[PDB]
Amino acid sequence: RSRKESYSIYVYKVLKQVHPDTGISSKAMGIMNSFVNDIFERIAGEASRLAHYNKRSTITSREIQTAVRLLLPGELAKHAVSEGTKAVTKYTSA
Amino acid sequence: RSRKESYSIYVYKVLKQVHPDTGISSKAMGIMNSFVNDIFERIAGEASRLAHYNKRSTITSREIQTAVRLLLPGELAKHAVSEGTKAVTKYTSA
Amino acid sequence: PHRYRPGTVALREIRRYQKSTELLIRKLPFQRLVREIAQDFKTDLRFQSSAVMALQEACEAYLVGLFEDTNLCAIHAKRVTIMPKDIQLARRIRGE
Amino acid sequence: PHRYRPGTVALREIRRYQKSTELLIRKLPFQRLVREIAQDFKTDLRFQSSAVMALQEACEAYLVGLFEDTNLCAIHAKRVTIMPKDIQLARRIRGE
Amino acid sequence: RAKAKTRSSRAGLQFPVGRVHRLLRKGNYSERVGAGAPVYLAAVLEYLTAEILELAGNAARDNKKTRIIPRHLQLAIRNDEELNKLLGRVTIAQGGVLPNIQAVLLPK
Amino acid sequence: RAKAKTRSSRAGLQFPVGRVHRLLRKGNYSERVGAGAPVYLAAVLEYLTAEILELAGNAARDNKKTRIIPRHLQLAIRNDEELNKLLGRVTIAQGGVLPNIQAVLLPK
Amino acid sequence: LRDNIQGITKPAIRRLARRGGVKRISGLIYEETRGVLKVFLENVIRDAVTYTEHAKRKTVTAMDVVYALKRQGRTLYGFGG
Amino acid sequence: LRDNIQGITKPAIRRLARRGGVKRISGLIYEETRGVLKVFLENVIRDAVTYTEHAKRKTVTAMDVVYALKRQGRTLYGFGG
DNA sequence: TCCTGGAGACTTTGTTATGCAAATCCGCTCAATTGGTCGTAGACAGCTCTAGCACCGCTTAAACGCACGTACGCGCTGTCCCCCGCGTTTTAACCGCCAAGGGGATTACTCCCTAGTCTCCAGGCACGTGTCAGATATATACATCCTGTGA
DNA sequence: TCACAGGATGTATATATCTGACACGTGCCTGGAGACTAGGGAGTAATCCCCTTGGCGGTTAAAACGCGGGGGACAGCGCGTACGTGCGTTTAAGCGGTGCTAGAGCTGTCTACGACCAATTGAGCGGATTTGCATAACAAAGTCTCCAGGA
Repeated sequence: RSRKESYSIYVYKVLKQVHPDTGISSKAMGIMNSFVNDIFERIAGEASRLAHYNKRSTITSREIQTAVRLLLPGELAKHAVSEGTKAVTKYTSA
Repeated sequence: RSRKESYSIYVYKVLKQVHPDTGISSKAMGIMNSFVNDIFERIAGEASRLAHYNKRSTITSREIQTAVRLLLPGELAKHAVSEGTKAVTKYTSA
Repeated sequence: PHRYRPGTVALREIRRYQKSTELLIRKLPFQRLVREIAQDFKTDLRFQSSAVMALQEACEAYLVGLFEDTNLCAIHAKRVTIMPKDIQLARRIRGE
Repeated sequence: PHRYRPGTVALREIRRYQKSTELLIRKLPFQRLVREIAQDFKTDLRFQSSAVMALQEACEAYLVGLFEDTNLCAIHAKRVTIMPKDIQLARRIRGE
Repeated sequence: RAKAKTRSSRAGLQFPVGRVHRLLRKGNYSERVGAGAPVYLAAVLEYLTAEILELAGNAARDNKKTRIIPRHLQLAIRNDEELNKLLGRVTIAQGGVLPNIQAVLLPK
Repeated sequence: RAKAKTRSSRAGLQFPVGRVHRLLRKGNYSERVGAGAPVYLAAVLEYLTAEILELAGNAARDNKKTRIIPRHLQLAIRNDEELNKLLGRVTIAQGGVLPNIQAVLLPK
Repeated sequence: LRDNIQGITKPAIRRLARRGGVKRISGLIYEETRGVLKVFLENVIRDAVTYTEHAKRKTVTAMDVVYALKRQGRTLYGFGG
Repeated sequence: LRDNIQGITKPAIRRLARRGGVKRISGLIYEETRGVLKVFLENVIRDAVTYTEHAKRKTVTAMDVVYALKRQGRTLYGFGG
């Protein structure tokens, strides 16, 4: 039989970090999967164009960072940037 | 020296085949260039996704044809489809 | 005898329906409307049960949002009752 | 003496401004506004002359469309004079 | 050796084909581009291009001109219901607006 | 021979990194994807995910449940204007609406 | 079949209006509302069918509807996509 | 730079309104109009500057403005695109 | 005038037992990681040159500000008829059930269509040169609209 | 009330003029086109079996209908002021220069960077049990309307 990919595992985990005693319906999960896919596409889409306009072949953390700012509200953008900045900084050191 | 590409040559000719006695200002030409690029990107963008949705790598005359309909109003769409059909039918037949 | 006056009940219905999530429309009538329209583009079409549900929710969401704007237009004209023209104004403002 | 009546002049102005294509907002005032805003984000920022014009045309197009919708809102309320309310209503209907 | 020619000639088109093939290929629109894809699209762009220019030329003559300017393009687009959709949100430099005066504002 | 190890662990993330890297490679976004690219992105998606779920969990609590349902997501999102905007065009299946009644309609 | 536009009954229209915060409805709304609904459906269905035909299929799926809705400036969550 | 928002003078506001078909303007419009203009302009500038920074430059070009406008459903023709 | 207070109806709070949707466990691939290589986009330094910034002086169109009068916006009143709320009656929608087979999803082969390659040359580009449609200033003639007398 | 005159006003039409923005010409260089191979993507046929369509009977809310009466929609009228018109007086925006240089744009070189391949294997998937949350039923307690008189 064929196999599928989704984010239901990771969404479940995150819920625990914020609310360790809270579960989630399959429908709410269906919503969360659409959410993640939507945001992913937007960032990847915008980042693609930044590379296009600046004549680059490679998407780096920068195009993503810039794309994030153009897509997110200022407050969310800041927290998102801080987390991304670290993930990359650390990954490099790790 | 560096170089550029535009559609100013082709736009000019098309006018002549319609109104042989008229010309085009530099701005009207600049506008027509933005117009061509805009429509081009939409069709190419949508055609890309149709292939993606249907798990395919190659864009053919059909992904474009479908994209044309989704993007154009029904009246323009069919005229465009007729012309597209011929250009390809002929090309492959010649 | 006992009863409520006009305006009292209407407010309650607003409260309740805003609160709930389910469909406010009937299903079999809707399914058929979808098909009656669909056949105009192509005969012998079929639908998945999830396809129809997706259409219903999109339709209700659309109309509910429209009614909010319609209601505001009526208020702007110092009214409570909504008229067809209040709908038309809102739509046109939105470029429809 | 001789005079034109209230509203008669305004109509001629409406026609002319709809008809002509030149910018209505003065250039230097506009350019300065662009920078006055931009500096709040970044100092030592510069603009090409074509960039400033691009901004200006977009700005006028936006306000002109806004005013048309504003005008309709006032008409819907049986008025000729536009008020801040009519601006706000039109925008809100568009989810701004 | 066969003599080389442009594909736009073969397809009976005025718009370039080899270039479109390339443009579709790049910008990462797809991994691959079929042989008939660029041809189909060039024809589509050509059709739409002709319609705008034709209408604008008439708009130019309404002003007794022998030349098309941005304004004429504006009028062509707006008077045509379909173009006013496809390009419904396009802002055109120095386009101006249609002479739309609401009846209720007229004197009486 | 080192033991194979998930990149997500290195970055301290819960979301997958290697998969994101792949998704970035395809979808025809670019020819190439940088090493830190999927890492940065995974962190962002995870962050936003947490914000919705946290508010949703609070909304669920307010309705005295131990579980999140689509409705709680709806209310949680709107109660945060930053997300209301990001998702200002998203229809939530069974989201319902906010209980807003205009003051002018109230009895008095 | 036929006449399923009348299938959108009055009470249904009222209830939809109520979520919108509408308290009071004139007698002419019902017909205007139906015309509006129909246009919405025609546009969404037509696009969904187009996707279905492209894929050379007969049954319209949730994804066909979701894609059709999306591009009209409206993204639907929970049905996949 | 300060108070160049007042640089958008009454006549300018009037004329823009006139092009929109507005005949008659209340005295409170002028202040409201400026607020709305500003938000529109500011948002566009911000996106354009963001693009400028990404490109690591100081001078904003027309294309940065075009992209800034575009994504808001504002395709602009005549300045390149 | 308005304020009980009471009668009434409707929503919320607290029990209670039950069903199935969600949480967790088990076993099986195949996508993620390791660990090498290869070729090249991206970073950098450097230099040339264009376009933006700053300043100056002068003309004058456009922006201020004032004063007079008027259509407009607003509040208030008074009919009247359209929409609400209620009870009685009829209709069609759900729910659970069962049967048939059409079409969606799957694998397994085949080839032919397209990526990728070298070589060649002419179509499109930048940059000059020539011209004539459109812009300027001006006079001229034609519509239109405001206020006045006189029916 | 109503039309018409005409007076002033503003807009449209014809002419001459001239200038700079277009149309067209020349020479030059990549980029598009022949002619070529090699290899996986897409097309085809064959198969399974999941899901939709269709029909049935019975139960029950949910729509239809009609009645009666009050609330809001609408039209008309009066008040006063907030705007519009037009004059005279300030002001600062264009216009056409001038000169400086900071930064954009292109060249040339060298490097670490990500793509690619092949081998190995554990994270994630589907599917099978488990059990506790949410559901529905039921009775009581609390909250919110709407009169009928009275202080």
